[PDB]
Amino acid sequence: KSRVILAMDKPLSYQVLKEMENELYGIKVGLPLVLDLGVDKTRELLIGLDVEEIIVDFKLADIGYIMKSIVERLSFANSFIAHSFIGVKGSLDELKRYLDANSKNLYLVAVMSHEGWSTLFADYIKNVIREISPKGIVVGGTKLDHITQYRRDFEKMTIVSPGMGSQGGSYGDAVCAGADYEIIGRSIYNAGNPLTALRTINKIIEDKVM
Amino acid sequence: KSRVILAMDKPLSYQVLKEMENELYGIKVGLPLVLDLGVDKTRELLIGLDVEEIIVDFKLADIGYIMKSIVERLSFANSFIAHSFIGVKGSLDELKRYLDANSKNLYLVAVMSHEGWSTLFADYIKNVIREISPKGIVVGGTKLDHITQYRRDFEKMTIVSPGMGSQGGSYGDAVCAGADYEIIGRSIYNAGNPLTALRTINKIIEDKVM
Repeated sequence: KSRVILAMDKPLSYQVLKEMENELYGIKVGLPLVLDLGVDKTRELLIGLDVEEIIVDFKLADIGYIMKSIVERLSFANSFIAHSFIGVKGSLDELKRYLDANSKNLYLVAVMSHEGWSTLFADYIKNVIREISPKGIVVGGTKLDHITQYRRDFEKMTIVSPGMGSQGGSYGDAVCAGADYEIIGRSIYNAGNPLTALRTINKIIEDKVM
Repeated sequence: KSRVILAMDKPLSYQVLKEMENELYGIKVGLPLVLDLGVDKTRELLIGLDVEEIIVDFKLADIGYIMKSIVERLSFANSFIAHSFIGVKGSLDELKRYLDANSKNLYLVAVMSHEGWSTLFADYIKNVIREISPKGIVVGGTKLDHITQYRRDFEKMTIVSPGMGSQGGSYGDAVCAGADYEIIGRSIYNAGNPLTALRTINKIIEDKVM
């Protein structure tokens, strides 16, 4: 089975997604897509797809009232990504209660892949993650050391890792470091043949994993 | 002149906004609105309005490529709010270059109003703000001490302060502490008569300011 989550930050056709459906673990929908296609067209695009997870990633980072106002308009999603750094009281606690009541999963951003991401607040972020107890956490694919350490610190958590391909991540390295799934965007959706690239990347990963 | 920025996180009619136009400094457009009305309807709503600033607040917090992909679909806006905590290299630096080239202002989130917002990284966030040199910064209206201190640390910056009304901020207290404008949402858009409430709040503020 595939370990890839498609970061659909540019539109792909419905027919393409239907082939990918059984060769992806999930699809991660971002603001760039929702602003390109619009909300209605975005929902239509995702309807028939049989993937384990439809994740909405608007990198949620506001007070609870606002984060809840956002996600209630995105009920087609199974899961949602929010930032850990915003903290618990009056922000993530309120969102967690909401998602729990509405049968949605929460993934929290722990480490990002760009150089500008500060390492300085790992302890704070880990504490936030411990209090909230999300389904999963996002640990950057350029940040292999942190993936292994987060895997150590959170053995039962789903770990998802973006930054594979364009941002530097060599396919399968994040999974080998301890991630469950790799989030891949441009490497697929900007390829000549997105399905072919997904199949090639899947092959690379299942070789590395083994 | 008004010191109020309307946080339009729920739809208000075009006619209402036209009266407010000369009694607001700006209007802050969020994800809740864009997801409620949709993108096209949101743009239409904002077209004729004569306010100093149309600010889009999606609390931007991603890598540069993604933040740029978001804001280029929101060109109706004069200004954009992003989080400081995401850092500079490969995130805010790339967004700043983009906004500069496209004649847009950047406001960075420095302190939020909820209890869960950590105070621990004030130095890091201030450093990020110093490197980027945004038009403005967002300093929570419940966090009066921080407003005065940020005003001290950044004398020339525009300081905008949400959290007035529902979240606790007593109208005008943020301006008196050193903020330029107060961001107000529910107090206005959930009032029986939103125009009447804006006028009353404006009166309260111009009394306090004096």
